[PDB]
Amino acid sequence: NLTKQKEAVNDKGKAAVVKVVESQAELYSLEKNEDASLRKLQADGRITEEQAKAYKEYHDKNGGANRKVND
Repeated sequence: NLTKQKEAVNDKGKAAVVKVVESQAELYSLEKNEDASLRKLQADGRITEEQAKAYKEYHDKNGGANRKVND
């Protein structure tokens, strides 16, 4: 039951950050055409391990499992 109508020129923080990681990765599967994401976007280094690791914690909770954000 949480919605957001506000906007920001650059980013908002853990929301926009995670959101760009998820959305960016989401494509990884789209483009990539396989799966995973984090380790890979990171692999390419788009998102360093600063936010990505944070995301790894967001999804996996640092589980280390693949997919994380994709399909």
